[PDB]
Amino acid sequence: AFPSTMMDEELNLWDFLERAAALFGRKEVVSRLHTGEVHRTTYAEVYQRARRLMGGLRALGVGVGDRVATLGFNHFRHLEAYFAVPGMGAVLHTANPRLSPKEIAYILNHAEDKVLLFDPNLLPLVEAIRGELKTVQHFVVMDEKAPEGYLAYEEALGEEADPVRVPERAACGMAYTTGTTGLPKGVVYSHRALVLHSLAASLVDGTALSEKDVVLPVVPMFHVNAWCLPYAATLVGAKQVLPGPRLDPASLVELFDGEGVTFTAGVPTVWLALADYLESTGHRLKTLRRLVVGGSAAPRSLIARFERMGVEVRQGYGLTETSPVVVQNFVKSHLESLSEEEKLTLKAKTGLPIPLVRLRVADEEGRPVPKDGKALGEVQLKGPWITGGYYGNEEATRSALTPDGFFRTGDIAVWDEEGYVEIKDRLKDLIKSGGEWISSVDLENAAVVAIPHPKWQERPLAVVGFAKWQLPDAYLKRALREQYKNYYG
Amino acid sequence: AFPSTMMDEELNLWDFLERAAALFGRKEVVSRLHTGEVHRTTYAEVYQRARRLMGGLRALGVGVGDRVATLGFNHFRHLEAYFAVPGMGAVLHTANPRLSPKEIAYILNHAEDKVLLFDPNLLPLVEAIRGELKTVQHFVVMDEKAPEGYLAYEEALGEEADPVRVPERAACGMAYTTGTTGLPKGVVYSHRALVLHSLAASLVDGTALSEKDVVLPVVPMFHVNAWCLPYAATLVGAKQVLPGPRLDPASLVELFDGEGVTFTAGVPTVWLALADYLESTGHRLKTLRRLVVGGSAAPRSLIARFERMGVEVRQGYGLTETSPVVVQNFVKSHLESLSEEEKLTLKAKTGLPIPLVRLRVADEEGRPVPKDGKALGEVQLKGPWITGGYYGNEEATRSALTPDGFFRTGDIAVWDEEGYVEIKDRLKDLIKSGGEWISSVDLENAAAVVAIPHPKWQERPLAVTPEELNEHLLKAGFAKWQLPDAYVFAEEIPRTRALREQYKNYYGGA
Ligand SMILES: [C][C][C][C][C][C][C][C][C][C][C][C][C]C(=O)O=P([O])([O])O[C][C]1O[C](N2[C]=NC3=C2N=[C]N=C3[N])[C]([O])[C]1[O]
Ligand SMILES: [C][C][C][C][C][C][C][C][C][C][C][C][C]C(=O)O=P([O])([O])O[C][C]1O[C](N2[C]=NC3=C2N=[C]N=C3[N])[C]([O])[C]1[O]
Ligand SMILES: [Mg+2]
Ligand SMILES: [Mg+2]
Repeated sequence: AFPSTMMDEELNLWDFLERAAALFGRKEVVSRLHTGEVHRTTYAEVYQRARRLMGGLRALGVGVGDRVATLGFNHFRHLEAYFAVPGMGAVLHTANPRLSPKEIAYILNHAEDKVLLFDPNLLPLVEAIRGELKTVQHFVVMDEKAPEGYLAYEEALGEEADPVRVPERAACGMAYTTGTTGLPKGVVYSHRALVLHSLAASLVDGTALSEKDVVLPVVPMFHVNAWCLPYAATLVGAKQVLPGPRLDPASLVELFDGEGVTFTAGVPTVWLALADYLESTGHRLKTLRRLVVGGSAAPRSLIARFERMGVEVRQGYGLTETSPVVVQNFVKSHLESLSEEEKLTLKAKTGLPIPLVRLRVADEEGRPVPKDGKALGEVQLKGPWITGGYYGNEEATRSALTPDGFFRTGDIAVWDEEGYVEIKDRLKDLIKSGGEWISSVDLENAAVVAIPHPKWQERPLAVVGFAKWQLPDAYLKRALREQYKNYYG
Repeated sequence: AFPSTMMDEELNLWDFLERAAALFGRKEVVSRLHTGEVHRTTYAEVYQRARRLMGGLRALGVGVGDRVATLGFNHFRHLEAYFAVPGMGAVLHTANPRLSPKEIAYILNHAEDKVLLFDPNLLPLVEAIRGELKTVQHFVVMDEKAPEGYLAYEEALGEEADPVRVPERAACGMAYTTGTTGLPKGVVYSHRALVLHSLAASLVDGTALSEKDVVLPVVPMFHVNAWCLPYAATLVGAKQVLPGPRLDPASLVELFDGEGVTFTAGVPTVWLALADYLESTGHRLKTLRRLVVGGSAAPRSLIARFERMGVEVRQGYGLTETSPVVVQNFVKSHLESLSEEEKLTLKAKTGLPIPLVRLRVADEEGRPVPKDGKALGEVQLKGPWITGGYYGNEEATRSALTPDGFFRTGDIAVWDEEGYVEIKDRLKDLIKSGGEWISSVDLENAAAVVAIPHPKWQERPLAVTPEELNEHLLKAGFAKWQLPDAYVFAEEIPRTRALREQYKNYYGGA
């Protein structure tokens, strides 16, 4: 009816790195490899090599819309791939190496990945599933050297190439979730989604990411793209410290103090081990001011634990299906007058819905439940970075949405007049141990329930093809939980 | 083929207020009206009343794409209009009341505004131009009451209507700039542009806007939508303090302390008057932490004066054509170890290009100039909230764009290796006085008019009896504020910048 005079310019993830090279080219990207060695590079160097990776991947037959998979932890080569793949108009498929060999082979075949990039210490896993893969044409070891039948990352790098421009709604990356019944379900993100997501979650009431920040993603780069942290840190031009597979407290403290980390994010399990170590050694982190916890409900003790040491803890919530951030916790200005007990209770809640997200806690008919912090209902979402369905799964798609088009998280929650959400339960019958999923129904079909654990957050308990961490520790199910609520302490 | 699984949800300005009402509904919106009185409301009330304004405007015939104009200062009703008009799929035309009656009549006729909302103290101006208007059907006074032939705002409110979602690329608002040659040129903003603009400019390295902030936009809601501040403040759920037409230092100080203002934004002229007041009285602001200055190059002394009082000063740059923010100043982490003098100089610079902005300082061929902070070139921009032309003007459109699609600002600047831009000069021949444009060429025709530095205003016209020349200009339709301060005579004007260098310190300007 009335067109605007605004330029039709597309949002693109490559713009984050292109800006980082131009304005903050000298800012560092520090990586700790699997061997323990520390690698140092910069945004300018990462930008140069990411351009070389684009030309290199093109030589291997990667075109627009093609899937390029990764199996690796947090380091600079993974960060180069985080930009090169979406930069050339291809799809970054970050796969989880902690899954079963059968799960990984299924998702690589389902996504029809053309090229696989993986860490040197994950070679045995790749050697094991290689015979099962039907689409991967080139196997690339993220290192200087590669064994026979394998291509080395540094050898794979080609001539510098310009980024390919695509409509912002086009695919940039994809990830499969194991937090469902049956087969893993695929979610395909767009440039538009991840750019908007990076902006809205970086605001002051969110992560408050700044150029002055030194960012350490403890969250794996195969968990919803490390919660988009590497993208958002590049956007602001913050220094990045990538810890690799070593997430033990001594290894982290070393990077925390040595590189002057100011902001970090990870799952509760890792933070509990860190807090335990800091308390036992009487050590205080000299620069860390802000800590984000997600993936699972952060215990009240974990927050108070870190506040005691001068570390601000902010909870965040989301799904593979939501990019992932939809909810972030912060204390409102008028609620600062609350007592320390009441404030801790508020901090222990899930948090407030973030900008550009439409959140509701609703019933079976889709009607919002009372905002009294007591009535239970399902968290339902709507927005530009929330999935509208699944890739190559009609049955999973048609049950993912409500009649009025809201995504169903499968999470039972309450909400109050202040707008705070608080995850209470789960509709989907699953177990989340140390940030990773275990299917109850898949265990039963071989009764199993999720039992609270101090360390992991849930542990399976079987009442009488799977890994050792999936094995139940000890030996109409809505009652079995309330009976053994304190079986694992 | 291989699409994303992401929802096709549009970006809409209405979501800012909807979120504000649902999470921060009790947060206050405080307005000082033209009478001096202080009005208090909340985001929940504003949201409820904005819904009623949508229903009311629809009853007045406002459809999707229709233009609704405003002639008013900063208050709750303008904030309600800021959301209701775009929320119903209409276009909010924020008009500048400081422009000449002929200019206001021209821009209202050009935009084909159907409804006009105006402040009560601006009745004489509206009465003076009413006969010249051709499209305005309803005249709404932003007050409880209205004279015969005029509709009261409170009367205009109808039934609570649900917002209408339009494509994000579609128009949400428009504004005309008098910073060109000839008649004003129109720029049409989209929902997409302003939502992205509000997000990017609100980051820590920008305005760092938060729920806990108390925001006072001194920048008028008719200056590129108060620099998009009222939208961004609603987005974060910050308390809003809207000062109205009274921008004198004493009135502002009362709001700064009385409402606990933490963040504010405005033009240099306003901040110089405030600094003068605080230094003269010995009064110190008890809550102000962050001050933003834009529209003109902030003087080094102005920044130093506020930093001395504990107020952080950050420069920002933009145009009506750019929404407006494209550049924001902040000190880089590794530059914090610089001395007070070096840091102050860095703060005096324009700043760094903000996220989702493609900035370059280029020559006449379109090639980037060396990054030595010396080589001069034109600032050229590309991005989602940068205009790709002007409304209903093909000629102005093609002359404002480079072959490769960059927008030409008409600003001469230098840039360095750290990425800092510094506006040094202007290609366009104009004078910016107190944030408002004066056309030198228009003053020339009616012999030579140049911009000369001024302590208070920013630049002031100078023509190369002084009383004769004034009355001739007044008769040609020029206001008292547009008249050149002084007249200097010569013999020959070098035909085809020298005069500006010859009379640099004629008004003792800095
Ligand atoms: C840009 C940067 C930003 C960042 C910050 C924030 C962070 C936070 C986020 C996190 C998210 C997580 C992810 C995940 O986990 O996903 P998945 O795997 O798919 O899963 C989902 C699930 O889980 C759970 N959760 C989560 N989170 C949480 C939980 N719970 C409780 N709480 C919390 N927080 C649920 O269940 C879901 O569903
Ligand atoms: C939302 C958030 C908010 C933030 C804020 C920031 C600040 C920034 C803003 C400012 C901008 C202004 C705009 C304007 O002014 O427009 P116009 O009127 O159109 O004009 C344009 C012109 O002007 C000038 N400038 C501006 N700014 C500046 C300047 N100069 C120098 N410096 C500075 N800063 C130029 O010339 C342009 O062209
Ligand atoms: Mg999931
Ligand atoms: Mg202009």
